[PDB]
Amino acid sequence: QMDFIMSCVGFAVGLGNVWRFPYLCYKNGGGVFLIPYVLIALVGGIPIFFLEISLGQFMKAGSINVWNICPLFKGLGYASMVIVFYCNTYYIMVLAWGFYYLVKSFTTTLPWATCGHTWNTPDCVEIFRHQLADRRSPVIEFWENKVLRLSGGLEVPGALNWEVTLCLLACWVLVYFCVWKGVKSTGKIVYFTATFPYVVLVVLLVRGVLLPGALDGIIYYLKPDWSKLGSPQVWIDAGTQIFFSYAIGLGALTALGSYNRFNNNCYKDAIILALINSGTSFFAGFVVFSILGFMAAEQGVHISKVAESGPGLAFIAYPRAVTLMPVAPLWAALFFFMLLLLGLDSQFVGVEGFITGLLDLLPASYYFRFQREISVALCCALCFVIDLSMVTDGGMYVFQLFDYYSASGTTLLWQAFWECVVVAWVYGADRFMDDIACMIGYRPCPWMKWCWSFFTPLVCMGIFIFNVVYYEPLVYNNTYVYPWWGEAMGWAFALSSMLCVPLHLLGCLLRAKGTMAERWQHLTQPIWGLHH
Ligand SMILES: CN(CC(=O)O)C(=N)N
Ligand SMILES: [Cl-]
Ligand code: NA
Repeated sequence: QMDFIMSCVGFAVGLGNVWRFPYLCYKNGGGVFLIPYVLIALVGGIPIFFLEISLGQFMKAGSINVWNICPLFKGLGYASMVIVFYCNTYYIMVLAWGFYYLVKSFTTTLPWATCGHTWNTPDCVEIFRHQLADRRSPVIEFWENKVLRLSGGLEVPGALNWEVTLCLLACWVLVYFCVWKGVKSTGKIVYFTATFPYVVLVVLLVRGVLLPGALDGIIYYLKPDWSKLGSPQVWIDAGTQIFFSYAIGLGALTALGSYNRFNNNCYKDAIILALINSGTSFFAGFVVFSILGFMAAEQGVHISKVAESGPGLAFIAYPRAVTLMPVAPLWAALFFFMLLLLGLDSQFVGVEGFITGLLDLLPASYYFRFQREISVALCCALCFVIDLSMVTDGGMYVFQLFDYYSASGTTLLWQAFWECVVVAWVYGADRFMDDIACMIGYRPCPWMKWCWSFFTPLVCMGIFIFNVVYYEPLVYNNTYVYPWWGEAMGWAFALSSMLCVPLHLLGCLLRAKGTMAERWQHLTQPIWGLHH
């Protein structure tokens, strides 16, 4: 079906499946991460994915207009906008690093194959003997000393990195050119971009399985650690990983639903997209953890300490796989080209959605002469100004605050929980089921309304409560504990995303008159379109 490919290439299959899931699994521990993943996917992931798709189909509108079913909660739309903005702030940053790798890929010998270069510390060696626990692989040296120039901590920003600055600027001007032109990957390149990733990954997997110690890595990836289930860290990471990789709460899924026709088979669409996202994430995990197993066997250090536990694992594992290929530079170019294409597709969708939302928000009186190009130029420039913070020596640290807090973390649980509450307890789960039955003819499984009513909200609330009760300060690469101001800034992002719903609530309550009950009922009266 068109929806399948449109969503896959669009903003469903992307870095969140190839880059995010790997290091989330690595940080939480390989096997133990999978149980909350599948549990949330069956309980929170699939139901909310279906919710957003079919809500977009029903209302035939995206952005905030989709909440005309309950204008009193229209604030969720605003919240989504904020979230996607933060996403667009740091998502592109990954691309910059990837772009940098691509630029350094075109060489007879890859930069991260030998460590005899200038920036590499004397504590390195190309091949490892059976000092111990101190030697650093050339790939991590290239990732940190050169690509990142990682500083002591977030307290010290350091000197700006000009090469990554230029690469990020190139990514942003490319985003500007494509969004303004509206490339949309044509119609056949779409198909190519739908099938180009897996192919490359497949090759890696074959090489991945043909390595010493890849079995240890894969059993670490699969066999759960039953002790770790107690901590809420795994549950928050898995729930937010699904709500990120599925793009839950970012408003693009409602746009996908609106693009679809009213008479469409949305249930099978949602199930197959969930299966594709989960399977692509699982496949990327296969590749990454096979590579980690090979590195653990070759280093001699334990699997849990081989690579960086932060966002850089996808740039530690995947390039190493390329070094194992016969023609290394060609496969480096191919892999990083596919990664760049995936990121650009996702970022095009996100930036286009954000621009459409802003232009919808702004009244007709604020009609700029060049509103399209002016708006996209301002958004790109502002995002670049914010991104200058993540390019600095300590900038990687800020990226973590944009990863754990701005989009993922507590804010996504809050958004999804309020989604469930507004659609099920306010609008009416049974009435919504009747609407779905009218839309698609037949009726979905009762598991869906059970999930929306008192399963997904309860699970999200429980993870939230276990987080706040047993709060742990965020730690980067299990080495650097964040200070109170970094936590404060991350929570500033979190509250900026979360407060959109309660503040818009109080705003509507104040703008309304009379007794609280009657005005709350008036403001929550659904507003129907011409079709229904
Ligand atoms: C745009 N993306 C990337 C992804 O799908 O992982 C969102 N999660 N929204
Ligand atoms: Cl995923
Ligand atoms: Na995804």
